[PDB]
Amino acid sequence: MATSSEEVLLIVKKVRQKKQDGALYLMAERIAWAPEGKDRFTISHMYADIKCQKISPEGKAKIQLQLVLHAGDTTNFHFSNESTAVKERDAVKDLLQQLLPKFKRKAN
Amino acid sequence: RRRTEALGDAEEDEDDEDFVEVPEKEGYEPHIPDHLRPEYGLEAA
Repeated sequence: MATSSEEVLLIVKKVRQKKQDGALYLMAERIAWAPEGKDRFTISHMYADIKCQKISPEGKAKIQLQLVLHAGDTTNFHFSNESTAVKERDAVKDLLQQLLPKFKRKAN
Repeated sequence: RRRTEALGDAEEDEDDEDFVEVPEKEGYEPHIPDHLRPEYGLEAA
């Protein structure tokens, strides 16, 4: 609870969540986001609570990811890391489509 | 340059629209570019 970090499979840096710079960490059973230099994740979603994901496509001034939950909930993650924005986006993206169904099993 | 310019931000909010739905893979592996298939049918010499 609070300060908890399970096996991180993907480490993405410089990720903005609603005008907040931080980092996105893909974990074995969940996805979490926390501002830079923070031990506590302000955003924590288990793949079992996510319905599908979306990505702000090429062409936008900023490449981002969107997590759509079962109730129509959405968590936006902006890859503010100029170095590997698109690259880290697709890394999180492909790994999500990979880990999402691992827990996602429902009719919604 | 850069810091000598009027480069400042405090309102660069995240786009909440224009996100292309990302489907699941389940049975997929990133792997690596394999083009060394010894099953072409010419491997007889």
